[PDB]
Amino acid sequence: MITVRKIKLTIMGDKDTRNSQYKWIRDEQYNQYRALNMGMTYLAVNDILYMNESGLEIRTIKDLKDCEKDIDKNKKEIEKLKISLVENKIEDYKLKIVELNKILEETQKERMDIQKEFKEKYVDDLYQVLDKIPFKHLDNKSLVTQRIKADIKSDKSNGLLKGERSIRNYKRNFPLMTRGRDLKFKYDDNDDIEIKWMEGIKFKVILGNRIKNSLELRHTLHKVIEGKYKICDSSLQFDKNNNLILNLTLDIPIDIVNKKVSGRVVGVDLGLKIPAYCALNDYIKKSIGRIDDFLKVRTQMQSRRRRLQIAIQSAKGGKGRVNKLQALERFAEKEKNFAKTYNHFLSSNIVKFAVSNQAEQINMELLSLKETQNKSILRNWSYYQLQTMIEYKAQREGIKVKYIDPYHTSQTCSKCGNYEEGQRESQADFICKKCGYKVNADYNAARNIAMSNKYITKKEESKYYK
Amino acid sequence: MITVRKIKLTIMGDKDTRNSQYKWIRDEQYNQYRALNMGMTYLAVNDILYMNESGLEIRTIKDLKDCEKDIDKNKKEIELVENKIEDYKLKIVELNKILEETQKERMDIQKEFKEKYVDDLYQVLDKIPFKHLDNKSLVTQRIKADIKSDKSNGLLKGERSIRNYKRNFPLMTRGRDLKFKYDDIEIKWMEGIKFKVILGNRIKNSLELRHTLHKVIEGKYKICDSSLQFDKNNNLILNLTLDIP
DNA sequence: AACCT
DNA sequence: TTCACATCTATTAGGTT
RNA sequence: AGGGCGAUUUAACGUCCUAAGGCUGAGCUCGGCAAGGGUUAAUCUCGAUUGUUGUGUUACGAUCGAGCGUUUCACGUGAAAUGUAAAUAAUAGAUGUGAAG
Repeated sequence: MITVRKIKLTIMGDKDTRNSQYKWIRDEQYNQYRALNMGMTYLAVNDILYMNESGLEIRTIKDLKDCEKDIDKNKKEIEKLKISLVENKIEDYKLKIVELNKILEETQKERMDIQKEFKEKYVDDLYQVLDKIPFKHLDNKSLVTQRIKADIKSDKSNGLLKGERSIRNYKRNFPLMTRGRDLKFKYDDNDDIEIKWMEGIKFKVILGNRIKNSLELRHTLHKVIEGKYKICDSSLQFDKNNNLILNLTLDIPIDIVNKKVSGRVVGVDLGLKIPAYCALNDYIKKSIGRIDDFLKVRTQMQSRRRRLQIAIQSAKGGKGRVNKLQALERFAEKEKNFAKTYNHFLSSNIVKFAVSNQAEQINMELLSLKETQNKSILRNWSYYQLQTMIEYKAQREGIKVKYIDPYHTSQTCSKCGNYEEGQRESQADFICKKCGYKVNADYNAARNIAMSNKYITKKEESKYYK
Repeated sequence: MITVRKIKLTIMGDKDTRNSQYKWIRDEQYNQYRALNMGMTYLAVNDILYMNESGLEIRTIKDLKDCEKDIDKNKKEIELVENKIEDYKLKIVELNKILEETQKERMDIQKEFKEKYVDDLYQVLDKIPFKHLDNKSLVTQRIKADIKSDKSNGLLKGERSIRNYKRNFPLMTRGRDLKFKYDDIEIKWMEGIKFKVILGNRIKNSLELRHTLHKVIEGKYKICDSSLQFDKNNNLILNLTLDIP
């Protein structure tokens, strides 16, 4: 359904007009930074006070009623009638009501109506209270209050009150927000793409210098202009190089139809020679990765990372914050984006293979286990990223994703199914001890995973578990 | 400089006695968690109600600024006429009544703060079913010190939300509550509890532990406030804090 | 461009 | 004391002066 | 040797700047200084038809040809598209582990 496209932007005007708009943007990020924290504080205090105030008294009333029913039922049991356990529960419930009566006495003192004064004075009018921070554009209050009201409800549903998790602590990097119908696309005389944005200067879309290599963005922007691709709430954020980037969020309606063979499923595995090999279920295969690229680029990446680590630890402070922060941010972004790109590569190839031969369902070895992390090339990898992208692209094309247990996957024949030790006697090939089946190890593993139908969902529900 | 030493403890006695001791400790830690939440919330309301603004006061000061700018620009543009004269007379009397309303609402907020300060915030007599008396004294000292630092770090201006307190928090214990001596080393504690240190050999550590415990039993170093908590494995870890002057 | 919800 | 990564939640405003 | 810069992310190629893996400021404290070139191009050789800004500025490309290297399909050969190659869902918090004084 929803999707996000990243676009680089620029300001129209003189040299000094850039300074004003850049300061405007920075200040409108800072204001939102402050507003989110204030709203969180107010709502947390209110909802703690509600349960910490009279809710305690009604809880005590319910507790006392249930306890009196319990001793009443206990008394009934005693009558029917061991007696020792009966007297024990009696003395227990006794001291219970005792302390409970102290609680009820202390909660009925009625010294103040704190809940109502706070509810009327701040929380019911949080919109106007937020105006203490000078929002240059005053309508952003609605976005902040909507986000805060939804976030507190979700966090409360997660278990905020019981003491499991802490209160959110939004950081200064939080991007600016824009409304949905607050971005208007219009063609320019020079055939650029211009966006009208309130309270200041409009925006041009940097869309290449030569139109040969950027036709995909042009199609999306056109579909937006004619309104086929609905626009939703977006954001604005600076990179480390002060380039304005707009996380244009699109709500694409998905209505394409792809007929699929009923019951045809695929399977994936992470071999030591193929980063992700795959096959069908019902002479079809498609290797995806190549060792001679991944293992040769990641090696130098981590090597130079360790080199700079040695350099910074050797230096007295590494000249401090400047170089430390520069190296930290540079490597962090570089490695995270490299991993993101390669996960896109693998997932996209898998889904493209699935859709080319009209697959209907996908099965693959369950991730995140203690196994399936070892005996794999991606020995330290963001497995959850690929896990997410495969489900994304599968649901985008009407494909379901299910996981199966990985036991006996490496050393089980996919033709007869016998389980014996050493059946993978050759690393580069597989020979069956019973039916004499001669296929490669990767293909046998993929066929095995495709054939299986024991779907599991949680780690604890496995044949082997610790 | 103060330092923290992590120790693992065990308690002896009958099995039922062990169950009673552990239930008591768990319930006391639950009570301390609840007390921290109560105190932090009440003191946060106290600090919000005084320094920060209110709901309708801003709703009125915005109208006041609007009227002031309206009058200013009308005066600027003016330099048949009776309509404008009556208009700015109406505006000025509206400004006067708006100022009166703002003053009375600010007085309302200030008197609410004065009334709440001693009635419900000077000392919290609100009761959690504590099974000990001194635990209230430790709780208040911990909330009061925390907000002072947290507010100075920008909590008042909106640069950080309030500090929530989680269950996993250690059970605070007074320094005088626990006493330790050798009979192995036993941890004499309040409520008639005498814990026993494991002292058993470990691959990573638990060899210098004997040395430091022998050093501290000699009376060389004084014991400061410490903490007691459970772990992912039930071991009653004592986050002992030993301070060296 | 703001307020209300 | 202060920085990194892996798993896992929910989200992406409408109507009206 | 690192980094900008080529619509964004990776790796290589192209061109520029440097011990910014620096220096300089003000009152133990806080800030500033870099990057296509110029009409044959900023990422295949060349051919034809064409432009655009006007000068060291926010205002250098389009269309047919060939050659040149790629991917896929049938029986090394033939067909298509490609123009460095592979991608294009992105934020925010919470909880879990590591490293460095």
